[PDB]
Amino acid sequence: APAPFADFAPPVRPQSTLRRAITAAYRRPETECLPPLVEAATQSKEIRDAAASTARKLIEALRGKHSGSGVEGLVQEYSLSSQEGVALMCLAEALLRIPDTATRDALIRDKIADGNWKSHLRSLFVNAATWGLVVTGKLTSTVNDRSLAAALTRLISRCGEPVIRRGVDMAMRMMGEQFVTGETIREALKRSKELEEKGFSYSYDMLGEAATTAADAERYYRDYESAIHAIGKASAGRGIYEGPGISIKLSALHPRYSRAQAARVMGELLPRVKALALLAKNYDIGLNIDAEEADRLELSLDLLEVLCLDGDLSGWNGMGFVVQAYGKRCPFVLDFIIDLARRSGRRIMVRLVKGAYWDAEIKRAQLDGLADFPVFTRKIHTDVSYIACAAKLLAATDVVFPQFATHNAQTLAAIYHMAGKDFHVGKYEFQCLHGMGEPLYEEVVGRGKLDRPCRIYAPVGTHETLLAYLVRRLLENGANSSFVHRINDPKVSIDELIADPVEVVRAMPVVGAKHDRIALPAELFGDARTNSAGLDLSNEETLASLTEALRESAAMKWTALPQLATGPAAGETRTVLNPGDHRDVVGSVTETSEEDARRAVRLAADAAPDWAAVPPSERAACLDRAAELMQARMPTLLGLIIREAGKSALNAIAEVREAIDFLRYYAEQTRRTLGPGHGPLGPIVCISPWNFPLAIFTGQIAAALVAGNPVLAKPAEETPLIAAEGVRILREAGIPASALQLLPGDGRVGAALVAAAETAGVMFTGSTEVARLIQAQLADRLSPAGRPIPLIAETGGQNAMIVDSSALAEQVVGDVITSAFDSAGQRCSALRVLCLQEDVADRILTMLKGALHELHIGRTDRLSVDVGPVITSEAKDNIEKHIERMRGLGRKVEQIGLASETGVGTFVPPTIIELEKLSDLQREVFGPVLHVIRYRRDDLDRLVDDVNATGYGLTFGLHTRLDETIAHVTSRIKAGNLYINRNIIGAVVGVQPFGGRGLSGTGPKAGGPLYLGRLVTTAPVPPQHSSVHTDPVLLDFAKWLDGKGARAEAEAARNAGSSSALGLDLELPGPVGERNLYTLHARGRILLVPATESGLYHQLAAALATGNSVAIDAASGLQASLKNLPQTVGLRVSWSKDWAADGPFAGALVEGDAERIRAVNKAIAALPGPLLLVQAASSGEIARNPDAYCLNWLVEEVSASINTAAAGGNASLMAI
Ligand SMILES: Cc1cc2c(cc1C)N([C@H]1CCCS1)c1c([nH]c(=O)[nH]c1=O)N2C[C@H](O)[C@H](O)[C@H](O)COP(=O)(O)OP(=O)(O)OC[C@H]1O[C@@H](n2cnc3c(N)ncnc32)[C@H](O)[C@@H]1O
Ligand SMILES: NC(=O)C1=CN([C@@H]2O[C@H](COP(=O)(O)OP(=O)(O)OC[C@H]3O[C@@H](n4cnc5c(N)ncnc54)[C@H](O)[C@@H]3O)[C@@H](O)[C@H]2O)C=CC1
Repeated sequence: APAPFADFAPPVRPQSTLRRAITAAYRRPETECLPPLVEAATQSKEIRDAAASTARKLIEALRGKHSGSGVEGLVQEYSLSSQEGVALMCLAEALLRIPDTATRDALIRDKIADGNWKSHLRSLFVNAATWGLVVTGKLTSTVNDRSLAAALTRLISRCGEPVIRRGVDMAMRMMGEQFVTGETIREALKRSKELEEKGFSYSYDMLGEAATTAADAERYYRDYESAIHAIGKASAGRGIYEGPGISIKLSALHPRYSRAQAARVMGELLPRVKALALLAKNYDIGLNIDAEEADRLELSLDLLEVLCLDGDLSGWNGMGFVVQAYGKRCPFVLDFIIDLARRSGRRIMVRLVKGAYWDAEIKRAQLDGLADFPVFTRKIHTDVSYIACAAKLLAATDVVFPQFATHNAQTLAAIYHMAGKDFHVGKYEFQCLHGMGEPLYEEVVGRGKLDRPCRIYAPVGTHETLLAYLVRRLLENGANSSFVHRINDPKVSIDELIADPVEVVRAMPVVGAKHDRIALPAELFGDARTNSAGLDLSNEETLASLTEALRESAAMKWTALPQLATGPAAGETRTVLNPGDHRDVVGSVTETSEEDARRAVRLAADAAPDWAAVPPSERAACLDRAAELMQARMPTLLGLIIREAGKSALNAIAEVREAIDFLRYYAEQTRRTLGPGHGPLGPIVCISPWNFPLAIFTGQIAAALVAGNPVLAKPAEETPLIAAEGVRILREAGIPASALQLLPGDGRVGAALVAAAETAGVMFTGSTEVARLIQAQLADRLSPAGRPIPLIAETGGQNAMIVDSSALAEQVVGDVITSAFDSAGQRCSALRVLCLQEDVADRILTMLKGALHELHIGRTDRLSVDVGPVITSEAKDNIEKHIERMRGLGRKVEQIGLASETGVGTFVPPTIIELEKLSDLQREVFGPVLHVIRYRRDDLDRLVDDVNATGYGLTFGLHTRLDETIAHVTSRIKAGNLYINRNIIGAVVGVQPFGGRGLSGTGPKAGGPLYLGRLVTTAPVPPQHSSVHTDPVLLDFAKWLDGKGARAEAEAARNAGSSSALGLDLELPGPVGERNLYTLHARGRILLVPATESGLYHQLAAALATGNSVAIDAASGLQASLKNLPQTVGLRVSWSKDWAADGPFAGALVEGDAERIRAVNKAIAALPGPLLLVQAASSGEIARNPDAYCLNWLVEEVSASINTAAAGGNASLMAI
C-alpha cells in the first residue's frame, strides 16, 4: 500500500534558481511587474526621437499604398448589406467544397442563380462567424442563420449569377492565397519563392493544434515530419537563418499535454519532438516550438531543456522557442533560456511575440478563482514588456538569435533603433504573419529600406483546417487596441500611433495599474460578496506546498461522532475507508442511535427560540466566518475529500470553493432580505449525499441556519468525516452547538430524524426514491400552523447534450469527456445521453472513443489521475450490471482497460454505450457511463420530446453555432440548468443557480435567490425578484370574475397578476466570456384542490398569474362556478376525477381545514412521478392573507449559461 500522497505531483526536475524565479512571477501583481520593465525599456531622447521618425515614415508608407479590401469592393459594387456579404461568402465557401470546377459552374448557372440555393448545398452558415469578421470586423459568437438565409435569398434574387461568381472568386483568393500561404506544404513552398527573392524568409505552420486522441496526435506528427522533409528539401543547404523553417505546437503532438500528465509528456511527447528535431537537424532548418496557454509555459521549458541538453541534437542551432511578452514571466523565462543557451552551447532561436490567448487567459483565471492573471490586462503593458524583453535579447545576440515578431510599426522602430547600427544576417531578425505583415515589412527588408530581414510565418492547410486560426488572427487584428486596426482607423492619427508606450506608462499616476474594467477573480461579484479562491495546479510552488499539506491531512486521526446539543454521544464505531483503496483507512465514525436522533430533534426544538433570536446579520456573520475558515483550511479539506470521497484534487478544490461560495452567498442573501417578520420554520433535517460530501452538506445546512432554524445534519453514511469537519468549522465560526447537531449514520438515522414530531422542514439531496419515501412520511404531518412540512429535494437527472453538425468536434469531445466522466460520473449534473446529428456522429464518436482511452483511472492521491473510484462496491455492482445488460442486448460498449492496482478499490472504467433510442435508457445510472444516440436533423424537435419524456429536468447541454437551433431547443427543452457550447457540470453559486424540475426535484434552486425563502414561514421578497409582465390569461380571468360579480376575487386576481414574477429575465454577474441568465417561467399544470368557490377563484388566479395551466379536482363539486369562461382561460383549465391519470403536475394548491389538508397531501404524495410542491391554506386564510398561496413557488427557475467565447474569441473583451 503506497503511502498517501507520496507521489502526488513530483516535478519533472528539481527547480533551479532560474526556474523558481519564473514560477514566482506567475501571477505577480501588475503594479509590481511594470517598474522593472519600464526601466529596461527606457532609451535615450535621441533614440526615442529617431524611433518616432522611423515609425512615422513606416505608417505614412502603410497608409499611402493601396488599401480597399477585395471584400469591401465586392460589397460596394453590388450594394450588399453586411449580412448579404457574409451570406455570399458562406455560399462561396460551400461552392468551393465542390472539387470539379465545371460541376460547380453548372450548379451556379443552372440551380443556384436560378432560385432555391437551399435545395442543393450541414448549414451553409456554419462558419459565418468567421466571414462576419472578414466582412464587418466584428465577432459574433453564434450565427443568425435565419437572417443569413434571408439575405442570401435576397441577394441572389436581386443580382443573380454575377454576384455569385464574384463571391466565389473572392473567397478562392482569400482561402487559398490570403489566409494560408498554401493548402499543402508543397504549394506553400512554391508560392514562397517570390518573397524569398526579395529578402524574406519563411516559417511554416501546419495548422494543427490540440490533439484529443492518440490517432490525431499521430496524424499531426506525420504532418510535421512530412513538412520537415519538404522544407528541408527546398531549403537545400541555405541554413537556419536564410532558409525556411518549421513551427510546431506541442499540444498537437500529444492528446494529454499538461502539467497534470507531466510523466506522460516527458515519456511520450518528448521522444516525438526529438525525432522531428533530429530531422530538422539533418536538413539544417529551424524548428520553432510555438507558445500556447499560460499553464503550458513552464512544462514546455522542461522539454526545451532536455532537447537542448540531448547530445544527439548537437551541432544544430535551429531549435527555436516562443516567449509571450504579454506574460508576467517573460523576462524570467528569457533569463532561463539565455542561460540554457550558454550551458548547452546552442544558439537558441527566441521568437518574441506579444501573445495570442489574451481573452482566454482572462476568462480562465476568473473561472479558477486564482490570485491574479498570468498576463497583463492593459495592452500598453504588453508593449512595454515586449520592448523591455527585446533589450534583454539584444544584449545576448552572441548566445541566442532574437526574432522580433510584430506588426506594430512603433514596436518595430523602437527595436530597430535599439539594435543600433551594426547588423549582419544571423544577428537577429523580425517576423510577421503571411498576408498581414508584408505591407509593413516591404518597408523594412532590403538595402533600399531598413535592410533588416523578416521571416514570414506561413500557415499551411486546407480550407476546412484554416477556419480556426482564422478567427484568432482576424479577431486579434480587429481588436480596438490592435495596431493593425488602429492604422486602418481614420480617426487615429500618426501621432497617436507613434506614441511611446514606455513614456505613457511611466507618466501614469499608478504605474502598472490593472485595467479598470477587468475584475480580479476575487472581485467577480463586486460589493455583493468575495469570490472563493482556488489553487493553481500548474504552479510548482502550489504543488509543493499542497503535497506537504495533503500528506499531513492523511496523518490525521479524522473522526465523526454524534454531536448533540449536550455533547458527543456514544454509539457503534467503524472505520471509514478510501474508496480507491480499502487498505487506506481514512478515519473512524461513531454512528447515531435511533434514540439519540430523536433526542437531537427535541433539543433542536428546545434551542430554536434562542437561535431564531440571533439577528439575521449575526447569523450571516457566522456563515462568513465559516467561509473564511474553509478558505484558510482548503489544503487540509482537499486531502480529506480526496481520500474519503475518492475525488481528484481538481474536483476537491472546486468542491471546497463551492462550500465557501454557499456560505458567503446565503450570508449576503440574508443581509439583503431577512427581517423580524420572516420567522423560522423550526428544526430542519438536512440529509446530504456522498458525492459532494462537503459542498451540498454545507449548502443545505448554512441556508437553514442563516434562515434562523436549528439544524440536524445527517451526512451520507459513506462520507461522515468531512461532514464532521464542516460542523466543527461552523461551530468554530459561532454556530451554537444546540443550533447545529451532527448525526452520522445510515438511512435509518435519516428516517428517525424525518419522522421526529418536532421536525419542521427537510432538505434532501440524493436519490428520487428516497426523496419519495421522505415525502410520503411527511405527507402524514402538519406544522403547528396546520401547514405541510416543507421538503426541498434535489434528486438528479437523465441529462442530455444535443450536438449538431455546426459544432466544433474537438470542443464537443472535451466537453463530453468532462461532463460524463469527471468525478466518475457521480455528479447529479453528469452527461448521461449524448445526441449526435447523424452526419457528424461517426467522426465525433471516433474522437470520443479515442479521448476515452487517454483517461487515467486510479487512486486519487496523484495529480495524474483523471477519474477516481466509485463510492462503494454496491455502486460498482449496480453500474456494472447496467453495462452488461446493455452489452447483452447487443449495444456497442467501449471501455478503457483498468490497471491491476484498481483491484484494491471500487472502480468502474469510463464507458461509452451506443443506443438505438433514448427509450433504451430507463433509469439514472450514477456512474461513468455515457450513452450515445444519433438523430436526423429534421427529427430535432422529436428528440427534444424524447429528452423531456424521461421525466427528469436537471442539466441540459446544446452545442451549435446556429441561432435558430438555439432558440428552438432552449424554448422546447424542460430543464433547470441549460448550457450552450460548454460542459454541463460544476454550476457556480449565484451564477448558475442549480436545481431542476420533474423527477429532478422540487426547487427552489440551491445557490439561488428563492432558496432562503422556503426555510421561513413568511417568504421575503428576494433581490431583483419582480416582473413588469402580466399573464394575459390571468387578465382575461380577472375580467371574467368582474363579469360574474366576483369583484373581490377579480381585484385579488389583478393583484396576483402584478405580484407574479413570471417573466423575470436577468443576467447574473460572472466571468468574462460567458453570459449567465436567470429567468422565471410557468411550472406547468398545477393541481388545484379547492373547497369553496372563492377558494377556487383565488387558487386559479394564483396559478394563471404565474403562467400555469390547472387541473381542478372534480370531487370539489365546483364545476358550476366556472360557467362560460373565455376560451383563453378555458384552454388552461381541465377537470380531473383521477389525478394520477391527468399528471404529471408541477405543483398543487389545496384548500381545507387541517384534516382535509392532510388527506389531500397524502393523496398527492401517492401520485406517480415528480414530487409536487404543495401549498395549503384554510378558507379563512385565503380570505385574510393575499399571500395565502405564495407565488414564489408557482414559477419555475431556469438558469442558462452560454459560452460566448465559443467561436474563438471574446468580442466584448476585445473592445477593452
Ligand atoms: C508575427 C507573429 C505573431 C505570432 C507568432 C509568430 C509570428 C511570426 N506565433 C504564432 C504561432 C501560433 C500562433 S501565431 C505566436 C503568437 N502568439 C502566441 O501566443 N504564441 C505563438 O507561438 N503570435 C501572435 C502574437 O503573439 C500577437 O498576438 C500578434 O502578432 C499581435 O501583436 P502585434 O503585431 O505586436 O500587435 P499589437 O502591437 O497590436 O499588439 C496586439 C497584442 O497586444 C496584446 N494585448 C491586447 N490587449 C491587451 C490587454 N488588454 N492587456 C495586455 N495585453 C493586451 C495581445 O497580446 C495582442 O495580441
Ligand atoms: N441528486 C444527487 O446529486 C444524488 C443522487 N444520488 C442517487 O442515489 C443513488 C445513491 O445511492 P444512495 O447513495 O443510497 O442515495 P440515497 O439517496 O439512499 O442517500 C441519500 C441520503 O439519504 C439518506 N437516506 C437513505 N434512505 C433514507 C430514508 N429511508 N429516510 C431518510 N434518509 C435516508 C442516506 O443516508 C443519505 O444521507 C445514486 O446511484 C444516484 O442515483 C445519490 C447521491 C447524490
